[PDB]
Amino acid sequence: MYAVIKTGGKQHRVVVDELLKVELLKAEQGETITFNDVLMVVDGETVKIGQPVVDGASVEVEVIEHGRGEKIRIVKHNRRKHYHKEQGHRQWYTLLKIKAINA
Amino acid sequence: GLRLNELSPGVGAKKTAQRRGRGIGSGLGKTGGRGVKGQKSRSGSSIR
Amino acid sequence: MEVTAKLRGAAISAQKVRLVADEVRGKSIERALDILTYSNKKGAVFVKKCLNSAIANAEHNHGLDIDGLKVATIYVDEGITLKRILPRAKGRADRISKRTCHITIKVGE
Amino acid sequence: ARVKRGVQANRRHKKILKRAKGYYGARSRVYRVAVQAVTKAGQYAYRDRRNKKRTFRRLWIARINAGARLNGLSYSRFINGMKKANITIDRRVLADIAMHDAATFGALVEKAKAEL
Amino acid sequence: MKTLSAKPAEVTHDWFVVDADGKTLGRLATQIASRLRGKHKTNYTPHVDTGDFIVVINAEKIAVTGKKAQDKKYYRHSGYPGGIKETNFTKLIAHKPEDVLHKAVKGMLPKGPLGYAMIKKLKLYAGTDHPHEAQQPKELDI
RNA sequence: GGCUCAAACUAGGAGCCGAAGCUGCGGAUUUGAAACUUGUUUUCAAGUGGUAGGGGAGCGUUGUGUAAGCCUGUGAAGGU
RNA sequence: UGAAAUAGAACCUGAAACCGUGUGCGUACAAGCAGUAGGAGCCUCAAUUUAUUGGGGUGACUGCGUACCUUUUGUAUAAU
Ligand SMILES: [Mg+2]
Repeated sequence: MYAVIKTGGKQHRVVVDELLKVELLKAEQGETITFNDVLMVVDGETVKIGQPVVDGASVEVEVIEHGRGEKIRIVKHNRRKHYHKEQGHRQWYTLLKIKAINA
Repeated sequence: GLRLNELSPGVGAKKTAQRRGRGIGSGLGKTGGRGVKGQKSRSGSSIR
Repeated sequence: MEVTAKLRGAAISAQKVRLVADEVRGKSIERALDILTYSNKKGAVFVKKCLNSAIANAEHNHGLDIDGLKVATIYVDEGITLKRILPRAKGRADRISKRTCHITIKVGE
Repeated sequence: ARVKRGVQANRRHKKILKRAKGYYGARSRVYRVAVQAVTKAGQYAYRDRRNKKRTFRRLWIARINAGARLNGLSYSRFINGMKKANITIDRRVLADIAMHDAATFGALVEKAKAEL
Repeated sequence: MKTLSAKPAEVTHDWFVVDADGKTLGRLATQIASRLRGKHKTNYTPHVDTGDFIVVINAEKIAVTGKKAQDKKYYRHSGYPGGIKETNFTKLIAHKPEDVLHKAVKGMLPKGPLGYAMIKKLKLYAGTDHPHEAQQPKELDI
């Protein structure tokens, strides 16, 4: 049992009880989200490929928390041009636990 | 009538001065706004 | 335990004493003493003196059996340099480093 | 009000030398060399954040091409067949399926080949 | 979900035989180079050698089109002044016939340590026989 | 490398690859506009490569006051 | 002896350059600003009902990649 779902402009192949980091979601911690635009469900030797979505199939996830990622130093340097600039970055993510995949 | 600890000059009252030649980020490093090597970039230069 | 001797301030370069130290590192006290007494290098007299002092320390201050001892660790460190002037041709001077070295020896089972 | 620069200069140089840990020779030891190596490392990392998105699509496309040719199709016909079948599976997921689930990728190739 | 690499210990290299008799040199060499690199595998990762072992027989009977048998020249430099040597396709195939296909494939492989590793798997033999019957290579038309 | 009914050329067609371009998702910021309205809130639109150079906002350091305070041998400064 | 002796007289603290010793990993078929983005293996701490994750060290192998300042129309420049 696995499914292909969409979150955050990205696609994820997921299985049940997997912990997945995705782009930050406007969803309270501990709440359950249902994805009803799953792209494929493979629950064994049976393959349901959506064109573009598998109608009826749904993946329920729960929000564990919203965190910030690892700091990245962004360094820009123009040599001989008296130019330098540094910047910090931490990307927000939300962590989802895949609770159920219904084909 | 407040404390000596909590008087403020008010917004716009104070401006920080420019310090030339204190790095790239300040916007006044190296030449200090004088541009490149002519008579005006030199030390005792004036506008006669 | 490990018993130490220090020979701070030997009038010789540590680069020279290091060749001697590399050959006695890890050996038994007897083999190391043989190597040191029959070496032709000046650094061996210093390493032998420091090793003998460490053996005597282990036998007198700690009551160890020197029959089971070994050079557990040895290293040479740079000491203080004496700075001298060397005249050269055409009135030019050079500096001379008269290097000294510190020898640390620890013997143990 | 005389200001001594020692303490701040020390901590400033320690930040750079800390970022230069693991570099060879003077690049992890001496500040004049470490500070250039840190700046160049940041420059490379900035460029390679962009280039890694290209490299991984390169890899996915290679794996998809291999998977499709195992099933009797080329990459450029398989992707066209997916776009004609209205299948929105990304190259990252398609490459994952091709690598780790051969029968499902066979099914996807069958759908694309029926669309052509 | 992450994109995984092939984990060298988990890769197996299969053995195949290619009969070079009457095939075009470059067109056969492209297929051999792809097989040696492992491009036909869905676990292909550029830093891992996932290729196969290609055994090639009848390497002297490889064919070139046009007047390339007499006009394709192989140069080398010895490292000594004026030390540029030239041989022919026909003379090279008379002298060391496995060199022709080895050169074609070596140019088509990556030029580094992994390329050197992956050309080790190319086994060339002039004539109909090869000594690798213990590896049981399967016939591969390519 | 190598290529000859091409892996060349000519004329057409269909696919695909391909950039920091465009789109998607998340975040920041400048200006302007609307409203609990000196960040109080949300939005929206257009922007955000940059030398000389102009403009704006800050960080740290020494010292004075706040401070006969507060911290500190149950461990200050400094070092790592 | 002393609170303290890597406070022992070159004596408070005791940075860096520089030079040793020890441990772990890598390295003797491979070409270049020495990193970076990936990435196998090994080593080590922790969890975990037990070789899977997480942290740390190393980095086989792949892609990309000609220091910095100054001065210039323009510099990897074999210009300073
Ligand atoms: Mg002291």
